Amino acid sequence: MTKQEKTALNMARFIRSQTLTLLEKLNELADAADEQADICESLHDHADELYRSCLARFG
Amino acid sequence: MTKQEKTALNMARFIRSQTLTLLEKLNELADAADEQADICESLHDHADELYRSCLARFG
Repeated sequence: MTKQEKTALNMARFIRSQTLTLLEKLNELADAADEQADICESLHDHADELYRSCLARFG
Repeated sequence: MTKQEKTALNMARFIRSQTLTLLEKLNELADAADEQADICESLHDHADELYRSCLARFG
C-alpha cells in the first residue's frame, strides 16, 4: 500500500473503534438515548463496511 | 444535560469531524479510493445526522 493509503486505512480503523465506543455509551443511557443508539448502531455498521472496503482495496 | 450525555455528545462531534477528515483524504486519492470515498461520504452524512440528533435531544 502507499503511505497515503495507510493513513486512510488507519483512520478508518480508528473511526470504526470510536463508533463502537459511542454505541456502547448510547446503549448504556437506555431510554434517554434510544433513537440515538439506533442511529449509532447503523453508523457503526457503516464504519465497519468502510474499513473492510479499504482493507480489501489497499491491502 | 447529564455528564454522561455530554461525553456522548462530545464523542459524536469528534466522530463527525474525523469522518470529514477521512472523506477529504479518500477524495484526494481520486480513482485509487473512489468507491471508498463514496462510502465515506455517506458515513459522514450519517455521523452528522447522529450529532444533530444528540444535540437536539440532550441539549
